[PDB]
Amino acid sequence: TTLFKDFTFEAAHRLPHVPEGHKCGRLHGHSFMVRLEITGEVDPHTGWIIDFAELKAAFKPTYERLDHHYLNDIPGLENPTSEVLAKWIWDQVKPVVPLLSAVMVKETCTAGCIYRGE
Amino acid sequence: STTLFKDFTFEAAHRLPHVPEGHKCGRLHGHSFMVRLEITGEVDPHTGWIIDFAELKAAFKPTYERLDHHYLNDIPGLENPTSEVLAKWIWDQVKPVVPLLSAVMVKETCTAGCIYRGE
Amino acid sequence: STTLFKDFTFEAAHRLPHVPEGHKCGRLHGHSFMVRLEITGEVDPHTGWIIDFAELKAAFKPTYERLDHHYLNDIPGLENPTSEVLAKWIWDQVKPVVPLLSAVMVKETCTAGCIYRGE
Amino acid sequence: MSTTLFKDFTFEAAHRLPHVPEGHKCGRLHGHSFMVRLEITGEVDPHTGWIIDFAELKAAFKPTYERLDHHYLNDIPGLENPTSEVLAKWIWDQVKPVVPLLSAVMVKETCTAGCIYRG
Amino acid sequence: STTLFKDFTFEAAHRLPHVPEGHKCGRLHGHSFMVRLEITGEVDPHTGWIIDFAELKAAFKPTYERLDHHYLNDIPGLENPTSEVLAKWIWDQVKPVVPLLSAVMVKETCTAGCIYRG
Amino acid sequence: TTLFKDFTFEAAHRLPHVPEGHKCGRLHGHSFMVRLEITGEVDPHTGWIIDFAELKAAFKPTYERLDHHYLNDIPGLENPTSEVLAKWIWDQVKPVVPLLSAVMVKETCTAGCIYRG
Ligand SMILES: [Zn+2]
Ligand SMILES: [Zn+2]
Ligand SMILES: [Zn+2]
Ligand SMILES: [Zn+2]
Ligand SMILES: [Zn+2]
Ligand SMILES: [Zn+2]
Repeated sequence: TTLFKDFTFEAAHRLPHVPEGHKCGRLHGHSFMVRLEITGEVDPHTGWIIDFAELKAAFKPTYERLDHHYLNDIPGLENPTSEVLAKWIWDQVKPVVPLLSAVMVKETCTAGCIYRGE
Repeated sequence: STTLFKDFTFEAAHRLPHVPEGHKCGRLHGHSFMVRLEITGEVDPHTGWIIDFAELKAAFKPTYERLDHHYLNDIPGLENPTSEVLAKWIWDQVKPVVPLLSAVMVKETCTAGCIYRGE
Repeated sequence: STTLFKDFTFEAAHRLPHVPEGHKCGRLHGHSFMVRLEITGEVDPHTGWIIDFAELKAAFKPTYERLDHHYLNDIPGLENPTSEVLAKWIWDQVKPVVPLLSAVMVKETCTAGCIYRGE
Repeated sequence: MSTTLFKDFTFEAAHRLPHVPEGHKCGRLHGHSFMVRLEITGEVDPHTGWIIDFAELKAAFKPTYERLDHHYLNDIPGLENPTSEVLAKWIWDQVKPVVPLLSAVMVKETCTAGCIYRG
Repeated sequence: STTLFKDFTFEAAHRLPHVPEGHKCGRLHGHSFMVRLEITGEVDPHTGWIIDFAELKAAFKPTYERLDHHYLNDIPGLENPTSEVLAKWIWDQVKPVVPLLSAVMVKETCTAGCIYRG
Repeated sequence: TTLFKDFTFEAAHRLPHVPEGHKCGRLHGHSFMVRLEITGEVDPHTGWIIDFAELKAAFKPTYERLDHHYLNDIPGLENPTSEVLAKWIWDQVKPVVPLLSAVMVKETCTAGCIYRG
């Protein structure tokens, strides 16, 4: 059994290692989506792995740093690609949500990335 | 491998009986639930599919109609109708009539869900 | 003219008391209700908006909390909690605090809803 | 008239709001996947069966689209206060001269928040 | 006023016969069409609605079944099956059976549609 | 680490081997969605597995054959089910994008197929 919860955040970023003309090298932004996936045993009394409210509360500090912010200013996100961001979120969240099994980030509606700790 | 999926939505009430005193989910409420039935297997050389979606619909229909426009807590097995219990419950009803079923996902909201895989 | 809109979703149970005896909507059930609040007015040349989304949210919050994770039929005025009655009821609750309110949309499902404009 | 055609475009951009109080999160540098709906109202041509060709709407909007997409809005003349409202009006002022039948511009900063400008 | 609406999707093929040679829309293709029917009228104080969605569905069903899993150009009146032509045709089929019909919207794609008010 | 990109195309098709009168046997169409998934090592400098634009560029010829077309006329798609289409897309794209790890095709909003080689 796997549980997941989606969050949207509104942020700016730019990619520093792309060619001079490359549109993503310009200052821009996205309505980012991030899905946190957790895997574990469901408790027979509560009937869940954990409460969505506790997941929200555990993610909030990391969420607050991402939302309505410029990502490049955050340590670790100097090259804030989808891939880099997905792993960065794992690194922030995994220590406080041990059951975390994947982080998906969507940069746009049609484009995204899934990281699992590999 | 090849996997096929079909999504269904149903409109239902429920309440969580085993949450702390104030918890909002402990009150009588409801959701537009989404369920995805995932099936895995060999695709037939002639039909070009694993199963006919109409077979899947027909097999799921009795379970679907018990869930849709209903109060889930009245259904035996769903006395604690969390997304996790519900996904397993749907698996337990559907697996016997859809042997190739490989997962059941339920979403209570647009942003929150559960996947169950028979383990 | 310029119109601003903001969507909220709430998770609630309801049942319709005045449908024929077998009607599925007469059963206790629920929805992920979406409400859109429309605001029509002059754009302030300093702020560059008609109203801050954050202020609209703050103004709506009390009404939102009465609806979300609740059973609608127990709320005074929502004894017949159709989309149309709900849209008017929301208007009546919100208009005093949001005088520029120009419409309330309520969607019960992804494919079904109504719009009230104050008449 | 009777018939209104519309076409949606999405662009990825940064902005910040200069005239919000110090704390306000929209005053910080951020961004959105902006959506813009262009609405055209006019007589449907008996021969083509349309009001306008979407290809011509694309080409007429392209120069304005390219200025918005993957850009920082505040650097664009006229968008020093790049609210939804200001943006929708600004788009209207750029596009209306090249698309005379333009009847409305909608911009959504998020999937739940936007506005409509009608001239 | 109060306006009610209901959305349906149908899966159909079409092609546009009066576009220049080579135009992609002149080729045989298809869409997941979406049609919204809007109804405007007084809310009945007993039912608390303008009409039952079931009455609307049943009124539209015959037209829906002509459109769904069909090739539109073979339908009389849809020889030039643009969004605009299709919306008006639907209106012309449905208005006699749904007198309170106030608008028909058709979307060919997620990003493109039209609204007809006869 | 897995990267994905979605594309939509507007196409007609019909299923030739379904029973008499079956709706899917009639000429019809869909707004098809296709998701290309690629799995691989992220480069330490670029910070990606590949540029979305190279993937877009690699799929374009195949995309061009699918979009605003009748699928049955394309060799390999004479029985254009979701399952057949997903495998066909994989066979076109895999040789050009060797890190490709899955292809999902959604025929409708609520129905689709995932193929993994
Ligand atoms: Zn970007
Ligand atoms: Zn619930
Ligand atoms: Zn209901
Ligand atoms: Zn903003
Ligand atoms: Zn078309
Ligand atoms: Zn089909």
